[PDB]
Amino acid sequence: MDTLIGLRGNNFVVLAADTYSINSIIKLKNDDNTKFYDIHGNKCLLLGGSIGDRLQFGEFIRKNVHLYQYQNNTDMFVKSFAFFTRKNLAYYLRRNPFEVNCLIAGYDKKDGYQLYWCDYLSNMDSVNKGAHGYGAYLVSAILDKYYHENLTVDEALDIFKLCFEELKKRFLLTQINYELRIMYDNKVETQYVTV
Amino acid sequence: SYDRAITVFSPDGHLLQVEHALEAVKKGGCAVAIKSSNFAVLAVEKKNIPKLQNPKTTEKLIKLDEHNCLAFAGLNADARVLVNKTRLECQRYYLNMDEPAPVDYIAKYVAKVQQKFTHRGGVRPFGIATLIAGFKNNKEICIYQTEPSGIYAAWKAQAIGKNAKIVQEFLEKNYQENMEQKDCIFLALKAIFEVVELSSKNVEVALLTEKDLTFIEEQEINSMV
Amino acid sequence: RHLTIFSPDGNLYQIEYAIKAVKNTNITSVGVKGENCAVIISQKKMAKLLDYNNITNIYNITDEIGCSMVGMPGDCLSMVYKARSEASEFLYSNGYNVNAETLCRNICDKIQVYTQHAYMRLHACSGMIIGIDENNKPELFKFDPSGFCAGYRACVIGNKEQESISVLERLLEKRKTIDEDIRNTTILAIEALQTILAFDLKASEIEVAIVSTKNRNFTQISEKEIDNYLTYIA
Amino acid sequence: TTIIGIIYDNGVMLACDSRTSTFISNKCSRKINRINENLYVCRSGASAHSQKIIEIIKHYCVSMKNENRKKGRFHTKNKYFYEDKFNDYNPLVENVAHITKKIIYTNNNFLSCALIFGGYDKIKKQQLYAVNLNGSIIEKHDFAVSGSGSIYIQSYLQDKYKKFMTKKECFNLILNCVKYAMHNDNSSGGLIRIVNITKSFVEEFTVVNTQMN
Amino acid sequence: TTICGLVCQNAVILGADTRATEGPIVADKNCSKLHYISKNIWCAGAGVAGDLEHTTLWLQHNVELHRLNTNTQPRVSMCVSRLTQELFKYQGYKVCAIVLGGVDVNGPQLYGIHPHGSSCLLPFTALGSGSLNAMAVLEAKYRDNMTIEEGKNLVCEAICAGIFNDLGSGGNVDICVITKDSYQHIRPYKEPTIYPKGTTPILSEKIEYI
Amino acid sequence: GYDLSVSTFSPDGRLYQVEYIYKSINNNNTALCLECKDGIICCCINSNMDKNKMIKKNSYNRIYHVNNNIIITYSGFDGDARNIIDRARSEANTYYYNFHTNIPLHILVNRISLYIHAYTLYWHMRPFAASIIISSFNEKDKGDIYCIEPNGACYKYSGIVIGKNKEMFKTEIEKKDYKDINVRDAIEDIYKFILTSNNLQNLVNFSWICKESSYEFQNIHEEILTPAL
Amino acid sequence: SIYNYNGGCVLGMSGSNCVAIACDLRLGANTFTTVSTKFSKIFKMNNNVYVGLSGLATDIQTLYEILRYRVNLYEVRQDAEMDVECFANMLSSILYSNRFSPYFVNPIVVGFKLKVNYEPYLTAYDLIGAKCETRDFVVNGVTSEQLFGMCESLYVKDQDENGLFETISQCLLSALDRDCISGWGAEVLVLTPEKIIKKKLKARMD
Amino acid sequence: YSFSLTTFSPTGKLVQIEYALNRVSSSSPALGIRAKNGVIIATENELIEENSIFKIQQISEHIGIVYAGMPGDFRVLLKRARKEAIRYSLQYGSEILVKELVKIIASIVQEFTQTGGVRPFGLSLLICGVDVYGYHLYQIDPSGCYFNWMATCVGKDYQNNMSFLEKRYNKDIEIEDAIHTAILTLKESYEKNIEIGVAKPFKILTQNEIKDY
Amino acid sequence: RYDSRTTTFSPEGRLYQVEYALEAINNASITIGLITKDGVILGADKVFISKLIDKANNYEKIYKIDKHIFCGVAGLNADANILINQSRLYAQRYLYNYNEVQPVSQLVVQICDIKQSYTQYGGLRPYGVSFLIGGYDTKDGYQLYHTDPSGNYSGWFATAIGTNNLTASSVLKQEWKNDMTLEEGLLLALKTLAKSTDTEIPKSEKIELAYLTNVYQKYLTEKEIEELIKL
Repeated sequence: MDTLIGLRGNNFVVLAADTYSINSIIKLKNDDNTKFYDIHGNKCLLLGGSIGDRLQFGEFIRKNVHLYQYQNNTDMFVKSFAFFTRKNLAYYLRRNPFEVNCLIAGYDKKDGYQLYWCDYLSNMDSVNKGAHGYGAYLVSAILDKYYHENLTVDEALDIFKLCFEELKKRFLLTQINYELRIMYDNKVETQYVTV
Repeated sequence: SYDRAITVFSPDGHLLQVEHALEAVKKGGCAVAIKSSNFAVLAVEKKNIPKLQNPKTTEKLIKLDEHNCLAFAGLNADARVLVNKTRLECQRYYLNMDEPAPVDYIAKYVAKVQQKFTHRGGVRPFGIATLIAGFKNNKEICIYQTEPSGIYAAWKAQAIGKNAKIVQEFLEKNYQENMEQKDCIFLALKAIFEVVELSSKNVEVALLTEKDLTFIEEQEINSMV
Repeated sequence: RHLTIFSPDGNLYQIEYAIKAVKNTNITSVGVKGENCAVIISQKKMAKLLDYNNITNIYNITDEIGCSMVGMPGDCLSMVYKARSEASEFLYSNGYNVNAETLCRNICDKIQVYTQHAYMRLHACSGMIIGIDENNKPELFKFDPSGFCAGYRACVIGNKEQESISVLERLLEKRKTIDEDIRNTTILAIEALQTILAFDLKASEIEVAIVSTKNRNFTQISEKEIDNYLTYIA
Repeated sequence: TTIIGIIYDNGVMLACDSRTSTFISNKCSRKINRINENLYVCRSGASAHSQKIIEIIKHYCVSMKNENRKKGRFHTKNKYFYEDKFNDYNPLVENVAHITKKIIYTNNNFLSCALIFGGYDKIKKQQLYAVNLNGSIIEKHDFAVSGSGSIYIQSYLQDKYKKFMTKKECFNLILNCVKYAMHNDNSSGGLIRIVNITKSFVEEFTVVNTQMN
Repeated sequence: TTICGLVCQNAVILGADTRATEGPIVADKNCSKLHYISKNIWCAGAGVAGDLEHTTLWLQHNVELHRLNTNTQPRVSMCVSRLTQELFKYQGYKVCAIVLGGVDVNGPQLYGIHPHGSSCLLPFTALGSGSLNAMAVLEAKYRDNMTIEEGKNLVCEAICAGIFNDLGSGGNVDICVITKDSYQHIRPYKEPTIYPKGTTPILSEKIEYI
Repeated sequence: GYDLSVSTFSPDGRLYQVEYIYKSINNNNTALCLECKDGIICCCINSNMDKNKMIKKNSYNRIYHVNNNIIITYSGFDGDARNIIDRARSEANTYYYNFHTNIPLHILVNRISLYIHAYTLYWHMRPFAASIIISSFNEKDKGDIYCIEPNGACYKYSGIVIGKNKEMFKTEIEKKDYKDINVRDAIEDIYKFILTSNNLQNLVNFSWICKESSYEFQNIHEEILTPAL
Repeated sequence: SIYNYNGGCVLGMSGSNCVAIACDLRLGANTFTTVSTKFSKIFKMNNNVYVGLSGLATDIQTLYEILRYRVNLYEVRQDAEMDVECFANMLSSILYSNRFSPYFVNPIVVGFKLKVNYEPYLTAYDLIGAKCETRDFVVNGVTSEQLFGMCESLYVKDQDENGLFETISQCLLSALDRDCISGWGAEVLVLTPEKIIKKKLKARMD
Repeated sequence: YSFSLTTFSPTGKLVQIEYALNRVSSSSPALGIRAKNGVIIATENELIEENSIFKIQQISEHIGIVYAGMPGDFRVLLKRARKEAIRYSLQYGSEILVKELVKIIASIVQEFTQTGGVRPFGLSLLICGVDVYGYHLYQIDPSGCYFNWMATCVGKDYQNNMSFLEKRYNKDIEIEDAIHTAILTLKESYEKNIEIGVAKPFKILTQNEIKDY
Repeated sequence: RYDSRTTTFSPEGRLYQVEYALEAINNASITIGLITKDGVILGADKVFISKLIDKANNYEKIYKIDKHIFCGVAGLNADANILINQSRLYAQRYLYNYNEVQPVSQLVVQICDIKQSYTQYGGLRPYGVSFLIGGYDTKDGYQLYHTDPSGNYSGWFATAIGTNNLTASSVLKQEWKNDMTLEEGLLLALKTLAKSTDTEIPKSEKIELAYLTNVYQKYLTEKEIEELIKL
């Protein structure tokens, strides 16, 4: 029910997610802020699934990463952030699993603009394009068709707009409100898209 | 001595180990803190052998969280472990309340930790005194000085370390309320320079604002008239 | 010289003091091996109304294995219980009976952990252990408060250390059927104790225990046998 | 399975078959185990449980026998004599049986074994005890039977028993009882092992026989 | 699997087949099932392969440690006691039906240990999926007293019968003769196109010299 | 300076703390046990508290019992003795719990002597200041009496005395063999020894096991003691 | 069925003074969705040791990290390259230590046993470290049956590096073309004592 | 009550290590010699059995041990060394390397130098062994430092014996020559009172073989 | 009274065990470290016990911790080896956690925190060893860190520890330059090791020398120093 989408590149990495806070057969909110968990140092951990597990896991990861970056006085690499998050999510898999679906994103001077897909079972791999939720069934082939390696920011935003229109048209949860993140030009930006 | 009383009362009534920790603080380098309307200035002595020791590695002014900073005097390894504990508690509070830790709370926590270490069994007192500076829940800035004894107190301006009394007197006879950033920096420089020799390399000074703890470049420290 | 730690000379004086404590009890016990048997003879006295039958130094760790402890009585009984526990643990884990050698190894390891640790007092206890191994031959293993085990053809615990070795050497050299072997070993043990103590011994104040291939079980010969052997020697 | 213990004048005879398990896994199994020279025990139920409590009780009996010793001087069949002529230090049958009952009762959530202890000592003379599935002890002053094959010989043994049976007729009775149980029961078979326990000597008989009528 | 043991004049002969199948599919066609515990003690295993292998390794190393400590010949009863106590502690979740054999001061000794922690001294034993065929041949042809060669032939015949009559058992035949003085092991006791260059396409290639 | 710890042997090869415990026990209240023709008798003279006239008459009873047919008495500190007696009761209860039979006397003696000995080893525990008589009588075995010293030793006697003036009681009682004396005829001689070695009525405790108590623990009645006095 | 979630397979083969290890490139999701087509399943331990991990991807990553940790500790302690058989037994022990909470990984170990005579060394395991030391080839994964058939058919003893590459690549591609949950490209990795050759096969992506 | 008995002196010395060094210096002599095709370790009341008093012992099939110092300390350290070698063999499935065992035992020996309530080991050990990286001789002190040697001496009068062996030792020697040099050094420091162990599995030379040499 | 009270302050606000450990390190063999434009150089002195040692493979001063971090020891060897083992454990633990090689400063902080923990908690003596930990990381570059028994560390460009470290530091101050080649760094290390022992011609038989370059660690064989000695 929680849709997440992410798209990599050479000059950008973009994320997008529905802003629906849901309980039972009603929407609590159309401006949910419980999904994006942007970290200091050009990093983001977009989560899906339960609101409680989202809050607990996202805050645990964010405060631990900030603890690292203040103890050592440096920015954490995005590969290190992604694998730290995967290891921490895996540690609780057999004990008390967080039902959270992870898209890690960020920028490094070392490895450029990075994006990592990962699921509640803690199976992770880097990707040029990823999505989570049942909406991932409907917004995956659109990303496959229109993605090329030398995209610009506007072309990626157009691809995301087509994905949102697909989610409105075909997915039974007619999701219309979305919030984005744009990591590009050594700056992080936010946007909101309706329909 | 896994569980033994290192800190105990003397025949007069004092705790000797706390006094010895105070002596260890007195051996430590000099640090100075001055307050202003919405910013603070912390300046601490540096001691580096020329041409061999890395200047950047020694770091007596430390950032604790988004909006707190620390400047210690005493034993360096004790300071490092206490600062790591303080950072851990800052992030623990920000996890358990969803607000950044205010300066008064974390100063009280450091004082409580030092009191606990002067009182539990099989543990040595911390040989360090700290000058934490930061911002409160109501956006007001203040500086808290904490002893090895576990007693804390807020200050408009304060000095710790070797020859702390002289710098305290100089701060007393030269402090004014709501002074500009240049004036505050200059006052901190001429205050900490009353006991350490007049040179640009024997000090590191930083300015704490709501946005971040900026460090003054060595060029700006130079040309102090 | 309070803790079990090194002195500037390099020795540990607590072990020497424990050995002095063992020697101070003035209890003598002689162990002798044979062709297919082993004997321990002990003096049976404290370290009018007292029950003198109850006083013993020999003990039964197992039906096959037996021993004789000399030193402090509480430490002696505690070491006896430790030996019985060790043999029981071996039988439980391995399903077959421990021999004298392995039991002495384990008991001296248990002594060594007290030797190295400052917070543990040393047991003022020396001891001989005898039994028959799986090749149907006897064993005679001796340990002391130092935690050092050694097998002997014959040995003595008591005051007459490095003096009874001479008479034991003479008797073993002089001696050098299962019934005749058992008889000669018992006679040699009794004569050795008599020569060491240098006074005539009454049968009601010594205790002789025998292990052999004919009777695998550790047992103590009655006073009539000891009286017969004492009459035979004289 | 069939395990039987019958008291007779100055003695007690235990008896068992050999078959283990539709597919006969083993056909020469010693169900009567020697806890001590004066004390034997017949096993029934799961073999692993029986073997483990029986070896634990052997360990406990060795410990008890070591602690029972006093200081100072005092005073195809197979036959053995007791090393302890006067029973100065051999543990009593009731002590071993009761610690076995406690062992089986404390772990009765999964233990599923039933035992018949049989022995002799100077206090109670010959003795039989039956430890049941949940860990309940009953002293059977006349006879005890257990196992899947014992149900076919309850009336036979009850009819044929007398108070002060001679050794010969008691041997014939217990042999015929185990034979009838083997004849009627698929779970029991093989050679018959009998252990006769008396004041001084123990005998161990092995018998090969079938049923004809 | 067909693991088999028997006891000959002052010796114990073990034998086994050389098959390991992951369901219908044969994985290893010449596996080894006879395991060394001591110089005078050997075993063979049936059941879960990992539990068998690691229990046998644990038993071998414990026996070697005990041999170094006591400094006497290892005993078969010791291995039986350790194995049964280990197997019952997991309550049958250690699926290991192991035929143990050896020679010690108490003569030859062969035991059949079952996965719940029960043992039985026996004159001969068979275990595995093909256990019943080997048991049939053994009960047919075993006698009270025989030699090394007769027992070797009997074990080979039983394992061959298990090979031919059972689908979970196949390959060659291995045996081990354990005597007091030494052991003697035979692994194969019985034992009953080129593509062109560049045919396979590639997307990328790179060589780095070590 | 080798006597400030129980966990150190002096150069003479001895533990001085044990000897000091012996000195503490020796100058304490007197206790004795004796084995008569068909019973055992135990007596305790609490004469150190003769100055205290406020005590309730016949309430400080140093004699205790285990399983209703073992007497246990002591000389030493009261609390440490109560600790030892509670351990003895616990051991007897555990033995009955395991084996459904009363513990033999000598096994209990060995176990409690081991318990006393365990405190003489470590350097962070006070050794027991108490010497324990533990005794029983049987129709067939007659009387068995054990004295457990503070050093962990345990010795069997046919009569024992400890506490103050133990030499006087020992030499006085070593004049007549009581194995051919009935227990009722021994109370007179024990009272005579107490005189030799007004307040006799209230500062004395007595216990007995013979036929007339059915071989079970009991305190001698006042009407039996008074004609003997 | 846990192996069915992500799919995957690994293959290993030997030749004359050369060995080879091959694998597919896919991270599955819910048994049908393909979320990555570069998820490599072969990892380098040292110069003469390689591991191919197939099963659940999270358990693959944790097992690789644990093995890297222990191998690096062994090498920095001993100051020498770890023997292939030693790493094999270490992996077996690690797998068996988690007997009742297993990692759902079916690994293979492929390497050169040194002596200097560079012998092949191939072995395969299951989730609890059952040894399958095999002399000619080793297989694990959900495509085990097809790979076993292809390798039993096409294997030729004592092949050079080129023939070994063609044989192992044809075996892998033939096995993967008849599997739904394994494919989307293929890595082949040919080891010799002097060099090493990495190749990406041109395979079916569907 | 966990406080370190070994403490730094004002002159920067852990004097308990010096005292244990004095103790092993007072003990009987030990030595080891490494050849191109072997490695040997050797050492120096008429009732004690020579069989039960062997100082030279075996840890593993290609690792042997000897010591100078206290016997009981050596026995516990030998048990620990055997356990560590066995656990390595159980884990990695091959016989332990000499250097790894030496490092583990050195760490264990150093632990007692620092642990509260214990004193250091009063002995010095000599490991001999063979593995794929050749022959190995390693000396471990009471301090816990491990030294790699070509040839060495440990116990009483070790300086003079080291000088003698240094003038006598050559890298290219044989087992015969090495054993002859070892016997010469031992008789200089001093057949019935000589023990030799050579490492092909580790071996103990009997008195007949030592007499022949 | 048997407790020596190792973990307590003095009247002058000092920990006496710590200063005893430092002046014990001063009596140990000499160790030198420096940084050049290509790699970090470390070197040491060997206390001649005998010629009968297996010097061929004997580095009792310099040790490898990981392919990017190595250390040089001054103090008690048995105390140094356990800390080296802990350093290796922490390096592989960081690699297991973050999927990334550790920085040098974090490892230095961890081991110095263990030293501080021994100087503050419990009743145990401190570790009487000092380390010169050299390494490379992408965050900072080439780094050299000096440590103490007190748990207090500092970063350096070139420094010395052990006996006569004042003379070595004086030579380093005189000769060291910010831009130096690998050969120049090795020659300066040889000169400092020579002047520490008051010998103009260093003895190759008792010099250990190693370096790290961006990562690869070279441990100079006993023959390799002889080419540098003649030059």
